[PDB]
Amino acid sequence: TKVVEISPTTRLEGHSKLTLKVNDQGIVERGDWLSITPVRGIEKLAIGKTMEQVPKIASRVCGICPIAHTLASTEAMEASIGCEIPTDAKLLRIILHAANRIHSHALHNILILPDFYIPGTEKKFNLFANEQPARSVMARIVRIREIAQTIAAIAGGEAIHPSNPRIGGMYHNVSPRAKQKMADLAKECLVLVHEQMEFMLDVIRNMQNREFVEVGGKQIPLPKKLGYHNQGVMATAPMYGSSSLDDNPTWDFTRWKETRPWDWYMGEVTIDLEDPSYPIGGTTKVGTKANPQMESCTGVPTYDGQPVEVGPRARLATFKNFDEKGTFAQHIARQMEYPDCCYTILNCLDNLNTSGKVLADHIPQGDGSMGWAANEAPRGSNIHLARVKDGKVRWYDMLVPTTWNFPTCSRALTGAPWQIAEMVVRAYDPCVSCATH
Amino acid sequence: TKVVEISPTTRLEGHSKLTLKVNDQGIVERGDWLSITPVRGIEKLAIGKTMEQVPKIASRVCGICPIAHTLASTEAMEASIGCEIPTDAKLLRIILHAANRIHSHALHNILILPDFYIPGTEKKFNLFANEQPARSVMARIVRIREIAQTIAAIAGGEAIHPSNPRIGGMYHNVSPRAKQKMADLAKECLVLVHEQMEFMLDVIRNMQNREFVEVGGKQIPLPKKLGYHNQGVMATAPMYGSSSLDDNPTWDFTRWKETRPWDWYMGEVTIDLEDPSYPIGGTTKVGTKANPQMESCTGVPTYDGQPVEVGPRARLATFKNFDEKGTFAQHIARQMEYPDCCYTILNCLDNLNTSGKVLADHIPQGDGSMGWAANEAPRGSNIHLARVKDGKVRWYDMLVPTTWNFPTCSRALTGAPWQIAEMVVRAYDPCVSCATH
Amino acid sequence: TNKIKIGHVHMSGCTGCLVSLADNNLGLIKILDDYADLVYCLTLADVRHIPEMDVALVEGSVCLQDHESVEDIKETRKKSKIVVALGSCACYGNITRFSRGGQHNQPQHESYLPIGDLIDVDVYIPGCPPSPELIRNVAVMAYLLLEGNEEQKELAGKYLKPLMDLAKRGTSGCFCDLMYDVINQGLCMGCGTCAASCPVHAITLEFGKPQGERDLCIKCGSCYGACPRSFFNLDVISEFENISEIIAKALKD
Amino acid sequence: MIEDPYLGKYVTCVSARSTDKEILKKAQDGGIATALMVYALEEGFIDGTIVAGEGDKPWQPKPVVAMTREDILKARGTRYNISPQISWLKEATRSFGLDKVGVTGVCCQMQAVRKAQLYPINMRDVPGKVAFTVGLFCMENFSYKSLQSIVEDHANQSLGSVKKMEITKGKFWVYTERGNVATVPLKATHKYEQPGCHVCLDYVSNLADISTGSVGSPDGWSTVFIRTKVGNEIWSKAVADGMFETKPIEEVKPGLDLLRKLAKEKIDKNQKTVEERKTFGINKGLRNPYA
Ligand SMILES: Cc1cc2nc3c(=O)[nH]c(=O)nc-3n(C[C@H](O)[C@H](O)[C@H](O)COP(=O)(O)OP(=O)(O)OC[C@H]3O[C@@H](n4cnc5c(N)ncnc54)[C@H](O)[C@@H]3O)c2cc1C
Ligand code: NFU
Ligand code: NFU
Ligand code: SF4
Ligand code: SF4
Ligand code: SF4
Ligand code: SF4
Ligand SMILES: [Fe+3]
Ligand SMILES: [Fe+3]
Ligand SMILES: [Xe]
Ligand SMILES: [Xe]
Ligand SMILES: [Xe]
Ligand SMILES: [Xe]
Ligand SMILES: [Xe]
Ligand SMILES: [Xe]
Ligand SMILES: [Xe]
Repeated sequence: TKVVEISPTTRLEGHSKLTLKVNDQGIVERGDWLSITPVRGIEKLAIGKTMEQVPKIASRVCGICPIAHTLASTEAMEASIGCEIPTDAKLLRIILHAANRIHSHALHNILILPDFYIPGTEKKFNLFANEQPARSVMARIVRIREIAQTIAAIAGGEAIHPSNPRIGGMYHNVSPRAKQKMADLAKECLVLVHEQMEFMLDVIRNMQNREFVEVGGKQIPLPKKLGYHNQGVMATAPMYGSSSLDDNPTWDFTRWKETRPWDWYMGEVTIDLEDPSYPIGGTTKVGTKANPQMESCTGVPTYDGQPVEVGPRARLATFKNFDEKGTFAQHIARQMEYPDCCYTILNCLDNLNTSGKVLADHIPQGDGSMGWAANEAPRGSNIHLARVKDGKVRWYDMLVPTTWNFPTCSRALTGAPWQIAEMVVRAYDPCVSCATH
Repeated sequence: TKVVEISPTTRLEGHSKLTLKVNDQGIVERGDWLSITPVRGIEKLAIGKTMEQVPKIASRVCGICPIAHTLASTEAMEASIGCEIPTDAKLLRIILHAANRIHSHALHNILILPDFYIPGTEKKFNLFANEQPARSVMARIVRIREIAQTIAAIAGGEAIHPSNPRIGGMYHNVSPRAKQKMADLAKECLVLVHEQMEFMLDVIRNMQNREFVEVGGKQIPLPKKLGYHNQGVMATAPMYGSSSLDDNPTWDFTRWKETRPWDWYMGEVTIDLEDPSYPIGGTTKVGTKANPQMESCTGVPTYDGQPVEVGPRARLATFKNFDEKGTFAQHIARQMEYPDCCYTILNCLDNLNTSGKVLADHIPQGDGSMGWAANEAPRGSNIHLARVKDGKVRWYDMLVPTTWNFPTCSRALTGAPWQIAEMVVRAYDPCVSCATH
Repeated sequence: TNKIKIGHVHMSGCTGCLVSLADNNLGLIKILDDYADLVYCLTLADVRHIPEMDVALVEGSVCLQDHESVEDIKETRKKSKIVVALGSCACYGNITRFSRGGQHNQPQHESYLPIGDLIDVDVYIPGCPPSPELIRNVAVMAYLLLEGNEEQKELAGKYLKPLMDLAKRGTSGCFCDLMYDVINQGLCMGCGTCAASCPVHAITLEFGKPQGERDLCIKCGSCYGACPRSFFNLDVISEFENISEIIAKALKD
Repeated sequence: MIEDPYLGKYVTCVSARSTDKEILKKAQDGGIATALMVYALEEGFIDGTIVAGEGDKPWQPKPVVAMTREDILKARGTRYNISPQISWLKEATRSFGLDKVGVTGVCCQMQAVRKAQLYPINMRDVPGKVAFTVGLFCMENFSYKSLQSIVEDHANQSLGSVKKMEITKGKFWVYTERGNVATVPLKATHKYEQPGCHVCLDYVSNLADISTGSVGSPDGWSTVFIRTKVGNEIWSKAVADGMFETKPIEEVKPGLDLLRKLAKEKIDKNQKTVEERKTFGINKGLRNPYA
């Protein structure tokens, strides 16, 4: 057993690090992936603020997935106070939600491809570079994200930190022209995401057929069960979500308990293995002390007393019984979600009545009852819980998808060459600002 | 094809035997695991007795899991008569239920470790022996079971055959001091079961990486798909259970049909293979006749016309989509249930009101309607069905977890060296007194 | 000429500032192709440590009780010719003004300051989210300021001047900016621009004059920024057609 | 009138404990803070006093204006997290109609009171109606989530079971009602301290009328400083009236030598922290409330 540490991680959102115990062959025996993002404390600063403000602050948790926190937070206030929003507000929120899933998955394509090979070769994708095919692939991705962000701004008021959601519905319905325009963009987008989906699935299939990859000069063997774990999965919807206002909620708050990293992470250790050649700047100097129990910046939520995986594979396993697991399975599941996003948008536009009401006639002020809302954010189940009384937030809690994935990914690190530990991590599409909030 | 028979089995509860047909290499082709425990006939003696007595008799079905039969039987009477019990009685029953799952899983650690290797060596665990590490492991287990049995006696009146449950709730609530004491014990227990859980998971991981094990002198190869079957799983809750009083019961009695061993077990055969060296006393003498269809002491319950697996893997597959199967998967799933037990206890204590009511104000006497209750006992779904009329049991039926597992484990025996057939069996944590009742 | 060297330093931010930049689409790829190298950005590239930079786009604010974070922002000033506070968290604190600690697993992570409170800042790009157009414009103008003829470095230096004046004005942003420095100053003309730019609909105009929902406002500084009576540099803004043509040229294929 | 540079200005210092046995049943130490306010109430030096009463979560303190002997005793025992004692300082002179307000708290809370007396900023009527301050020694404080993490994860105890907490002799001590004891090394707890305690340069509550604490005296006994004329009139009268067992601090172990040493470490450590704020940045520093 030796101790190697990668810090910081790269090609993910936010600031984390990997603290790995390895055997004499350099395979992980027990690795801890933990956040080291400073804790802004959204849930604690929320207390005493108005129910209108708290969702706009929580949105600023993360700029890749602001839709998820705006919606989960707003609908937790609606659930605590017993507010039923109009049908045309729900339709605009679903359009906003699906558009944002398209842009997030596409962004993640940018972050993972540098680890993938142009199929049948030993050249890795470089997207920066003004060469083919990398450059025409970047162009497709850029137009997908652009369509996605435009639809989001139209139905949501803003692509990053949507302004249109409010307690009781939306500020604005959209004009007949706006609806035509979102339809036109989603028609163009459906063709593109099918192309991109097929492209990415082929690249992943080629990776599943490799025996090694190249990391800073060396060949690194590619294990067959790369990134396997036994934690299972948790998901609340294939697309949108669920709240405590529902006749049959698809999440059970009685099965949840958040603990401290204390119960699941490693205690103090000292780094006795180092590699200055790891691209690009090497690992932690030998002799450095590390304590994942105390350096980890997140809490550990559990379901039936155990950490779980959330995200696109969690969703397909829960709702279609998708039966592959691990790193490449996670990549596959995520790409398969591309078309649903655009079919949803088009179905929703078709039912939207641009003359319809978007604000509930009555907004109650709340009596201190607990409500919750789950949003199936691009990376997994995003659950906000709230007690609102007299229009003020008296209690608030956020169980964010990457928070769920931290201890579960850590366990998935067993059996991997420490040089591709980051590849196991990237399959989760991590957002460390989200996880920490 | 030859016929070897192991009788009795050991390191499980109760009296069963294995009747195995093997190929020319000694691999099972078709094995029957069957009960040969005499049938006490609880379900038939129940008829005409009072609804209060029948759960106290049914508890004496099994002394490892008496909580399961007390609760499933009591709640089948409550469901037949339409009695809703007070919230503080439910909380004490859940505390009792989770404590007993802790003691049962720990007991089962004692029974399975003699087949497991101290990791990286060729020494098998001997727990009896006053040597390390076996002895400090036995000490941890002994204190876990002791905590568990103490919590059970406090919330349940008795650790073996709890006295506190009754039709309509409990005889007693507990004092403020009792509640503090259960909290104190569950804090100590959570640390210990995390330690034990990690310890057992490492031992099982080491077993998954072995190619053979040693059985009475010889090397026995360890198949990769050891204990695989295609029967699927059935579970009603991750922790407690479900009854026909529920708005949405999680068990469907329309999908169940119990048949006789006749449809699934082998007919008459004669033992033409023997091994006097099998530890410790050899197998059945050559020339002995056997008839599993007629010697089996249980009925065969089915779900959608087929036997199913129940227990801790059944639960994790149903509720988290846990996606490993077979002997070592079953061991893993069972250990992963340790922490939920203690988190549940602590959550329940926190909501318990020691001044609250434990007896329903009205206990109806019943009109002959059918009710049922499922308890997720340590080994699987325990379902009692009842018709109570004028305070008397007019019809009674028990579908016990090991009863479900008998035909399913039998099928799992294919592809195993007959010398490790017992290891396939022990992964089910069998209770043959339960299965027979 | 050489491309300038640009880095993306991420403090206590949400990565939405980075996303905004990327939402320049092919304009960003044109910039990266012809005018700038991204020497650092943990989100997009594997460079583990802060290299030297001609321009550093710093997003987020600084948590005073995270040692590594105070070090990163000092290191960034040391390693960079131009420091840009990118977005309202970096310029003004924004939602991290509201942080006060007490959350797992670092209850002591309590205090957050905009970067200009710890290091010297040359340019502000205010907004939450900041507009892609502004980030692009500021990046092109930084390149002209460093690799252009004297006619461009003069243009570029006049364009950037109000964004540099904002960095010297202070580190505080709020709806009350419009009261203190506009209405209270005799300067408000009721155009309504502040209402359009506010990202949380905190501003209405009542009888031609701003009305702020101060318990909705997230303290981003956008409204004073966009107000045409905060800064109005007539030398740049009256040449709008020309400066627009130049900018479009610099990105044409 | 001694003038220690680490123990503040004071007349005398003795080691004391209340003679009221009922008060001593749950006092943290010698019962000085409780006994001084009870006696001040019965004698008429105060008509009410702010105390750290029981709150809404276990071991969360809640400030309250106490006006009976019974309400005062409810505040016995040390709570190791923040209790914003001064939030009721002005309200005590309004709706409660008090003429002679008592205040209890740690050192920073005594400073707030003295600042309000000399620079009342929207604190009308407070300067002349503060009548008696009793200050506790305080090395550092914690937030509730910190105290939760220490007690439940590090000590592994249930908060609903804890009868007493004590920092002493390098360890965080938890005592349960059923009789167990658990400890935490103070090195583990250092990440959990409230950051604002790191610039505090006051250990034995220099600005109080009377000061009281644990260090320097045996278990069950308090180290007490009498400082102001108010502190002196009340303490004299109370010893005369039999409210207290005393013992000169010099003839008690560990006594005033240990106390001065821990005070000295606090100021020097925190003074360094105050100094570094000045150069925390590059060409920029952080504010210093003391400049
Ligand atoms: C964070 C904190 C840190 C301390 N650190 C030290 C130390 O390092 N060395 C030392 O010798 N003593 C320290 N003390 C004081 C010591 O623990 C005893 O509380 C003190 O001696 C009073 O004991 P007593 O028997 O006279 O009071 P009691 O009769 O038990 O009365 C308790 C008094 O404490 C007040 N009080 C209790 N908790 C709080 C709180 N969070 N905030 C404000 N007021 C409170 C109450 O108003 C009450 O008057 C500390 C106290 C606190 C709250
Ligand atoms: N998807 C996503 Fe966020 Ni940047 C995470 N984790 C959250 O809800
Ligand atoms: N678990 C268990 Fe028992 Ni001894 C069985 N099978 C029953 O309900
Ligand atoms: S300014 Fe807004 S978009 Fe930029 S890091 Fe701060 S919260 Fe995100
Ligand atoms: S943008 Fe400026 S001048 Fe125009 S209405 Fe708002 S504060 Fe007044
Ligand atoms: S009012 Fe709106 S635009 Fe102005 S500082 Fe507040 S949040 Fe920003
Ligand atoms: S250490 Fe100083 S500032 Fe912190 S609580 Fe104690 S008296 Fe107050
Ligand atoms: Fe959270
Ligand atoms: Fe039966
Ligand atoms: Xe990005
Ligand atoms: Xe990008
Ligand atoms: Xe750039
Ligand atoms: Xe960039
Ligand atoms: Xe500049
Ligand atoms: Xe850019
Ligand atoms: Xe610039």
